[PDB]
Amino acid sequence: TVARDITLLECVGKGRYGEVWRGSWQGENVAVKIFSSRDEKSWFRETELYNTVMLRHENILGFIASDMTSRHSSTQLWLITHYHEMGSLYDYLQLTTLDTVSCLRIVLSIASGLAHLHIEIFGTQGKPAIAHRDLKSKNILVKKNGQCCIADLGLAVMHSQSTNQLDVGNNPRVGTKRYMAPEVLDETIQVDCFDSYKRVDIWAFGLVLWEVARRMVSNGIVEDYKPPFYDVVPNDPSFEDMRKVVCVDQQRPNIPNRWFSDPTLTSLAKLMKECWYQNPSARLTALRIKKTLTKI
Ligand SMILES: COc1cc(-c2cc(-c3cccc(O)c3)cnc2N)cc(OC)c1OC
Repeated sequence: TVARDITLLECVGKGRYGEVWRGSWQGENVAVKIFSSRDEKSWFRETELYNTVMLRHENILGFIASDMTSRHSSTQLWLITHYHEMGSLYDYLQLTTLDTVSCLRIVLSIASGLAHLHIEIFGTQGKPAIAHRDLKSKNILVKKNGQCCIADLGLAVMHSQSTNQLDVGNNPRVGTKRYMAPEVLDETIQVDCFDSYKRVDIWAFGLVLWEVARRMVSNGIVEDYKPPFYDVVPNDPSFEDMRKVVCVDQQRPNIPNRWFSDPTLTSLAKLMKECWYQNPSARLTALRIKKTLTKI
């Protein structure tokens, strides 16, 4: 199997989930995620999705192999993907500003990726409908051509129309608190309905729009990279922190004055605002966001 053939070179990321490494396979960089024991369900889910569904798409992180292996005399669960050397959107936004073309490229490729996940495709070629549930700038990678791809199907949920069956998996993992929709933070989300999970994705994608737009230059100026809600919650905010700010105080990220004098940024501000209605039913769909971005 593929695990045995990889040389781990350096660690590019670490958290409670485990670790991601640059390794070489067949003379190429690959990304290897090594799961912690506390997160083996996310390995199982990603492996399930990539193996049982046809998931090749320019804007979805490309799967190579999933593997079990031994190291230091214990079992490690590995997920091997294409390696993107520009790193995550999160890192990238910190190291560079964007022009209009670069910004729209980033946001259109996210929306294309997400539309693709959300939409059930029929036949011998296709795929069930899929919601992500942990969309954020750290789970989006930047490719050399300026497009992005969506990463981490660990929390993914599926629906298929023949049977109308919802598969929510079996993962105790929760999404990133910073990016939880209101109906998640207030725990009134209807867990038996596929559409609810789509709407949590849209809420999160709104925030990512906001994060990107800040780094687009207009009138020679930019805002510094910041995470959503930077001004009102601490680092590593609690569930209650976010509940107070999003649900109780009803806060939403501020739109800089200067966006309103640029058309690309004005379109983006309206889009992201309609990802952020408290009432989930009111939010734009991925396909609507994609189509609009294709107009600009
Ligand atoms: C975010 O979730 C993941 C990301 C990557 C990944 C990361 C980098 C990278 C490199 C340098 C800096 C930096 O921030 C990221 C490049 N290519 C990649 N594919 C791989 C993953 O599974 C193997 C993964 O879990 C799904």
